[PDB]
Amino acid sequence: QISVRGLAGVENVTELKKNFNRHLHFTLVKDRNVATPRDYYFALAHTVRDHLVGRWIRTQQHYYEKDPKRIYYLSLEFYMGRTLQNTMVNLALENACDEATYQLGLDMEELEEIEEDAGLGNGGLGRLAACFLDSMATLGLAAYGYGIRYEFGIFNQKICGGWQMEEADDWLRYGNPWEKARPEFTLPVHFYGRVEHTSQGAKWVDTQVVLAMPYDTPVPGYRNNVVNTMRLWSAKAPNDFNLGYIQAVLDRNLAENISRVLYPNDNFFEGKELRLKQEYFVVAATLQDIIRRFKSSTNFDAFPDKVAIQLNDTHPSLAIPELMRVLVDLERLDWDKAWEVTVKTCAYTNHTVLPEALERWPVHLLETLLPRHLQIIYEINQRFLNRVAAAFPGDVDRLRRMSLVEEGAVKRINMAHLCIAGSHAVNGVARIHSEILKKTIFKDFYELEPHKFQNKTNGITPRRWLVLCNPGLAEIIAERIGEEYISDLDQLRKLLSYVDDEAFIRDVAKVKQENKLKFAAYLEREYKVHINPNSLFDVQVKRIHEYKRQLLNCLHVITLYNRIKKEPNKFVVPRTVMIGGKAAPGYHMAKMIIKLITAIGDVVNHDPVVGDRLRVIFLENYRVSLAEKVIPAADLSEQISTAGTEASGTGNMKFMLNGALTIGTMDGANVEMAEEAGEENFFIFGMRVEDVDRLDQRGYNAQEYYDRIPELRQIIEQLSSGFFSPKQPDLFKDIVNMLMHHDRFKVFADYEEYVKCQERVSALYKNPREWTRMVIRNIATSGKFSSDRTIAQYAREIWGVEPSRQRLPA
Amino acid sequence: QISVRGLAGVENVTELKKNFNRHLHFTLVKDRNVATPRDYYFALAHTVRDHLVGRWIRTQQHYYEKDPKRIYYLSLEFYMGRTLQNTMVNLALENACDEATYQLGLDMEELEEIEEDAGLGNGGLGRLAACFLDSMATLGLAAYGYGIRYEFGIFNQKICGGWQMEEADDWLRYGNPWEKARPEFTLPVHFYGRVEHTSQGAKWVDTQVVLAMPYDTPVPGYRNNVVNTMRLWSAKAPNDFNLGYIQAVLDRNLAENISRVLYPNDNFFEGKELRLKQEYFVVAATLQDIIRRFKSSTNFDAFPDKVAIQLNDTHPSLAIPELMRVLVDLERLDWDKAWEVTVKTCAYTNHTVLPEALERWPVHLLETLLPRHLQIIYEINQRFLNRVAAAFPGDVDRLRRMSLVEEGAVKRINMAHLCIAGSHAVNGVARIHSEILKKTIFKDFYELEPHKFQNKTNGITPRRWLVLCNPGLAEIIAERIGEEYISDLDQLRKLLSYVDDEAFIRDVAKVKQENKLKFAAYLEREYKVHINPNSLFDVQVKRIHEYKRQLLNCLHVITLYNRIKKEPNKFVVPRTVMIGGKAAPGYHMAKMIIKLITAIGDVVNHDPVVGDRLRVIFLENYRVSLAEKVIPAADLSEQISTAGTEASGTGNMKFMLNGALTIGTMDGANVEMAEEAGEENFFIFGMRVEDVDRLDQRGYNAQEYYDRIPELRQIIEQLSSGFFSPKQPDLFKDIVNMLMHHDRFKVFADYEEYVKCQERVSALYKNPREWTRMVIRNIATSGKFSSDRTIAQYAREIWGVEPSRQRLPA
Ligand SMILES: COc1cc(Cl)c(O)c([C@@H]2O[C@H](CO)[C@@H](O)[C@H](O)[C@H]2O)c1
Ligand SMILES: COc1cc(Cl)c(O)c([C@@H]2O[C@H](CO)[C@@H](O)[C@H](O)[C@H]2O)c1
Repeated sequence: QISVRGLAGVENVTELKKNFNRHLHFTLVKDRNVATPRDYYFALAHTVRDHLVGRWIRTQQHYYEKDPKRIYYLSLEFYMGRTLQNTMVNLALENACDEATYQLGLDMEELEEIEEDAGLGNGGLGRLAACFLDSMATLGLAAYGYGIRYEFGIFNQKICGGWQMEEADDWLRYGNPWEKARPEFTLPVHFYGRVEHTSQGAKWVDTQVVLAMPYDTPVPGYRNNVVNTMRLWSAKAPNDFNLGYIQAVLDRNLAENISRVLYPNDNFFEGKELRLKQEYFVVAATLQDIIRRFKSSTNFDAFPDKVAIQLNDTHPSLAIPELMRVLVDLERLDWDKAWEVTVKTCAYTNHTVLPEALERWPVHLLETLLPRHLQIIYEINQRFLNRVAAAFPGDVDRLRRMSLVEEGAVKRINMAHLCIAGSHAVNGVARIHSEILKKTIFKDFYELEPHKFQNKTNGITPRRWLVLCNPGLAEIIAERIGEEYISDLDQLRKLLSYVDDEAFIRDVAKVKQENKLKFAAYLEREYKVHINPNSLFDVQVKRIHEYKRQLLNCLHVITLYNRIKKEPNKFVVPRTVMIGGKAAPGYHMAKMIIKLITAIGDVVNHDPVVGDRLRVIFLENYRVSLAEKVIPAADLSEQISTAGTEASGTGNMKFMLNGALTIGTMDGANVEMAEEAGEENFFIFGMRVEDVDRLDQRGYNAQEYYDRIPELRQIIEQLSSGFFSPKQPDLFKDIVNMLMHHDRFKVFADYEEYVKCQERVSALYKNPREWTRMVIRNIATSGKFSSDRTIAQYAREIWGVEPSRQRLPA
Repeated sequence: QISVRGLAGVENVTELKKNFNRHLHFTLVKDRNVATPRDYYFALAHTVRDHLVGRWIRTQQHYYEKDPKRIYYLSLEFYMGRTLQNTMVNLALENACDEATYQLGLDMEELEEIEEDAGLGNGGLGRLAACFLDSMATLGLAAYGYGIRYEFGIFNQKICGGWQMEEADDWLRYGNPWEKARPEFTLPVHFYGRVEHTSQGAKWVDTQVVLAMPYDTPVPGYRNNVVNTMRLWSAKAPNDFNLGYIQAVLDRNLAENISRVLYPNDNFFEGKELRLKQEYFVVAATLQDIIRRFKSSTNFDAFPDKVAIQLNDTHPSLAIPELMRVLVDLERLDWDKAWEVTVKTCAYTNHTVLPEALERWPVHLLETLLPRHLQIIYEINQRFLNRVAAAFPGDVDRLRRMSLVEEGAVKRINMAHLCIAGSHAVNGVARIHSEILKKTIFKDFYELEPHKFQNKTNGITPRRWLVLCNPGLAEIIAERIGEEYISDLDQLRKLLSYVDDEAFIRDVAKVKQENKLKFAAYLEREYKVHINPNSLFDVQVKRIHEYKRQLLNCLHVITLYNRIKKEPNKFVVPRTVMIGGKAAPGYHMAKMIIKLITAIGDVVNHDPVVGDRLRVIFLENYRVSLAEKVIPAADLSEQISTAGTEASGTGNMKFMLNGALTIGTMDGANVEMAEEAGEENFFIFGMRVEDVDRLDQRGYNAQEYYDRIPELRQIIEQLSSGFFSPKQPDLFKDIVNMLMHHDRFKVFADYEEYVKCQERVSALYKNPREWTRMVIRNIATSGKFSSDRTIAQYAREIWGVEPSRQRLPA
């Protein structure tokens, strides 16, 4: 049908059809008479998977023969979403499969909806790892993603009575056609035990052993015939485990629990033993695999020349003392040489400045679980602090501030400090964030080793986040400027010469309208909710968090409702306000915010006076596959975190690429987005980081705002009195109390500017031609935010490898 | 190479080779450079599996269109062993695959050894179910095996310091290429809860739900293109299960533990709740599946015409009250009609008379776990006892004897009584056993309903137990009488006309010698043990049990050793005494017997005076795949249970078919074996059932035998004094005490006759020509013991269906 989806040649379509029928028969053991849509999905998935394997085998053979420097991306999260369409896109198979399935009497889009998301992440950090894998393969890097194969990913969110309910994400129930179990490459991982000191060094003995079994998933590059590997470890008990008889077999579950479930916290540290085990499990198995592959090419001098390890936040920070452990205890290298190798090998990416999100592990936990690692950490600390003392003599407070060991009621290890000490590069994820790191939490470290600190602004892959989810837009762009932009997103700048092109303006607006119609139909079919497709689609989708200020959005929504009720017969630009995202199960305030949103909808959506001028919808079970649907349909992107709190954001970039305008604070990547597009083409409001600091020094008093803004007072009175909860008048008392007395994120402080900025949004939307021209100016300048750019910077500035756009032979 | 292994045509070999290479590439994602022997096994398994699927789909389509009466074989055990060679045999693919693999530069026998046993059984009962599935498919019956997919089958036995050690049988670690998961046919199973009585009947409410997920394994008939199904259920927690968050996900293990592990007890009842859950789980899921298939053909009058349910012992006895529950509570049939349907549908096979092996479930367990089933059982009992009272008025003791409810300190349900009451047929597994049932434990029931009681003598499949494991013998037989005997074993009678044929005599003896050489080489390669291949191979392989009297064998072994030590320079027929089998982990005496056997070997095998005239070897990890190796190599089969204790035995039949002579008591199927071959061609010794009864009435005094037999006294003194355990002189005190004071199985009573009979064995072995002629007379009369005969009898006399040897179109 459309150009960017590739060729549907007679030869290919015929071959795809027969292999589909072969898989249906031999693989699924079904015939067309008993086959269900799910069977048809799996037949297609297996058929598409077949096209990967040849390229997969020859890619890994190529790396063996050429022996390039290998990049190991260590992450506790890989938020992959669905794989079928992505594989078709990257292999140029989409139109051929569409044709083949059509001729078999099947609708491919219907089959695509059957695939479960691989929801092995919480939000931005997990999704970044996924975009990164895509970009590294597209840039021809010898890269491996290493993580955990969670049996249960991020929970499925149900909304019941307006409340979030969690259910297990049993994503493997029907099987995963993409993965290949590699039980032959199973590795032992050690826990507990004790340290013995011998004549010939330290020994870690009397340990409990858990097996790490790898599962490999192919990661195709965009039409370059490169297929890299994501290797995810699964925990297995050894066969002599606890070996009355029956209970001993049943107790195998204890060991295998390590890989059972993803901790469902976004940007929040939960110091539980099981989480620590997960973190060591991935690190220990990965490092053995790395060293094995390195030896199969004695001389560890060349280790950093052949290996780079990227730590996705501090979650895999134990890689540092584990590498030291292996090099010192097992390979018998002296400390100094081992340390040199470790530092040159490891690099660390920080994703947050929120105190509650930073990993600080109780010493007593590490003492029991990983006794040798604690000793190594202590030794690292001593030697590091000796360097600090030499550089800043007599500065005793600096010594306590920089220590990896934090003193107090419970002694803790600051994992970020460990990461900085043991890495040759430390980066933030957006320019403002990286600057904040150097000025605040890592200031001391920056002063000691300024060369270590870098910025690498985040990005998103234009394959998934444009071509896949928005083929209509990708096509109208390709009609003008060709297909090259898909792997060179900077080329979208060429679209600036079309900002006054009446044909292009109409087409851009047409694509949006179609996307909005498709999504409006999705909502009625799957959730029985009615929306006006001509309204402004005002969307905030992201994890529920106080810092992300879904509450500020709520206040605006209520303001709009109150203004309508005050002047019913006055014209207002119609809006559909969509808010979605999951709350961590233990995060009470976030769960309350979800209830507030649904409660507002319950009043707003049923008020006859409002009509269809205002609708408030909570988007249930927000996840990668839902993002791919809602983002192309959005007109307005809400990126309204308190300045200085959102390290980057990546959802913001997805909306920009897909033709939404952005209302946002100057926070994270928003700053660079506005810079690229021009501030005139962005809806910027609110305090800057400097203004937040000024308010903190003075003392934030929320009552002041309540006293001076009558519209804000009305809302708070409504919340308190039970306007949005008539049967439970005090339901939102916790929310009001927080807003009035202990709001860390200054919701009230940005309220006035937010509401005024929103008025300017509605004004522009009244002029469809000028709205669309601003949209074009956004899409045209979104190039910087391709993860291809991000990965190229990591490659050149951290990993010391050169990206390659060259095809491998097919 | 050999005729019975089928044709290796150019067309087939070429196609097999390319499909092997296809699977290696696409399925395993390997090339020849990195592939291991295990990879080669899986490529072959997948290639052979491909040949099943077409036949599998069309068989099940055939049953849908023809709608025959369906046979449901319910068992908690299916002791399947390896599947690859069996599939090749039944599909006539063996020579073709042998050729194809040879041309690829691979040895197929080497690849065959890589497959894990499906060890989902303990011994004879589990292996009978497996032989039965093979025969039902070969006889064209619409049969389904239903069981549990245990994650861990029978434990792997290691011998350490002469002691049995258990390790988990992680048979699914590398995957199972034979099974097809069918998550779409998942069914709910209910536990706990309570019974509510409404206006419209009883309701079982507030239950805990466990999901039953089926896995289907194909069961090919012998060259008839029939492929039946073994459906095994796996336990899955529902997604809202226990839905802090993390613990709730981790607690899913509780529900999934149902299908985790096989209870490793042979012929012994362990009344644990988890076992009861397993028994209900299989029954509940199976019955829903049965009824669903029956409806998809309202009128349950025709249910028994379209459905037969065979209960493999009392393990699935809950099928009876479960069927009643469904028919009465859910389908709203009146009691009497539902009962009529149930009785006509169900039939029960008993496999034991040992009191400790009979299932008697505490009422309090059933009360909590299955409250509605207990009520139904009580109602069944009341109505049954009313019939007894009417038939035998005033016989109050009969009423208490026949009750399904046993009174005492703990009230129990006698599951055998439940089975008899609710089945139209009750059978034992050998003529003597079935007679014992009518005369002893089920006497009262036989008097009330004589028509119910039948015999069905056990059998073994001649495919696995001759063609597969002994191709050399199958071939020399086929050379004389053709190939028809493989599915018509009675044809082996034709071999009686070859008993004086000098060529045949030489060939029979040659095949045995080759089998013995192959097994002697297996022992050195895998276990580093040295044996004399010219010695008499004296073997007892079966589960370790007091009733099977491995101890009597031990006494004979020590007798031989003592006699050699007394007269060293006297000639004795050299023997290799092989004993193997697993002890249930909680069975102390059985574990002690294993230690005794190894202890005897430790002395005997290292005494220079003995030389290679006597060797005692404990065969480690006895299992189906090992049986296939040792049985063809045996000269003498030890079948020496106390008369009246071994219901049938099936190992006995395997040895007979494979050219071993039998030393045995007149117990179980031994009686019919001796009857078929002629008592002159069997080594029968010891008490008959009647002699055991006489000794019981008089009182068994072991001291009497000790006092009157000096050779026996010497052995007991040796055991007591620490001759076989110098470092722990009192090690075998428990064994001696049992033998002397509380031996339920009268080991001493059969000692003299056993030793004398063994002398006659050695005498015959000295004359190789007459040994072999007796062997021929055994093989020639083994026809009755084909499971094809057994299944044909079940079909005609119980299930009311006619067997068919007709091919389905290929
Ligand atoms: C430990 O710090 C974390 C943890 C998690 Cl799970 C996470 O999603 C992020 C997010 O990581 C994303 C990727 O860098 C950023 O865009 C967001 O600003 C940031 O909040 C940061
Ligand atoms: C509950 O009674 C049982 C239980 C188990 Cl696990 C078993 O293997 C047997 C054996 O079942 C075999 C098959 O009928 C017979 O040949 C043997 O004589 C018998 O001991 C009987």
